[PDB]
Amino acid sequence: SKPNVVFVLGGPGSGKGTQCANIVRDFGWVHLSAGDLLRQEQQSGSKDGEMIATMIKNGEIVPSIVTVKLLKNAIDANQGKNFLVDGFPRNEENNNSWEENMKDFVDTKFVLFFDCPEEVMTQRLLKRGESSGRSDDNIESIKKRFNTFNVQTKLVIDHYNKFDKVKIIPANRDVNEVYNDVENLFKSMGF
Ligand SMILES: Nc1ncnc2c1ncn2[C@@H]1O[C@H](COP(=O)(O)OP(=O)(O)O)[C@@H](O)[C@H]1O
Ligand SMILES: Nc1ccn([C@@H]2O[C@H](COP(=O)(O)O)[C@@H](O)[C@H]2O)c(=O)n1
Ligand SMILES: [Mg+2]
Repeated sequence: SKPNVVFVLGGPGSGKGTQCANIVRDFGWVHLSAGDLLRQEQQSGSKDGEMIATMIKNGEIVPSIVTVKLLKNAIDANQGKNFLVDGFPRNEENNNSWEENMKDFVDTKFVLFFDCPEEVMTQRLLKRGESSGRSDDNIESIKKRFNTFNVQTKLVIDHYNKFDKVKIIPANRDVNEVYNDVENLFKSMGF
């Protein structure tokens, strides 16, 4: 059987990583955060390491050739699992590179979009920046991430939305109120 994939999209700090951990716990899917995979590769001392570092700091999207490879390696090592790919696709290139490399290998079911206001994401991110130790949790990078989201990623969401493949969860609530709807959706989808 081909894996099922759900793209988990949303703004910076909309809660994609938080809710994905809940889904892993209750449904046993594998959580692939693209942001985490890219950081990991950078921590590993690769060729692409100093490039990844600069782009993350400035809220730019890394070349897909790096990201899709990192996702494919993890997916190929976990035969028989379903996948939450978190924070991807974030632009058209991301999307095209996915469909070029993955389309006959997986079943991408829907985009789960966490909708949250910028003001709330900014606050969540400054708070997370006190302990995360991420290079992009400050208020310079945060605002760069917002622009990239607005200019590149919103187009991807509306592209899936015309094929009816976006589910929207409003994310400006308690973490458990948000998870209740997420759990209900995954149950209603037969997972
Ligand atoms: N519903 C929520 N309400 C308040 N804090 C939240 C909520 N969801 C997540 N957080 C906090 O917001 C920050 C961003 O969450 P995270 O899941 O890491 O975001 P993302 O992966 O979308 O960038 C974290 O510190 C997290 O603990
Ligand atoms: N598809 C993706 C996902 C993450 N990223 C990079 O990783 C950064 C951190 O993303 P996360 O917030 O998802 O960890 C993004 O702002 C971006 O610089 C990327 O370049 N391509
Ligand atoms: Mg995250």
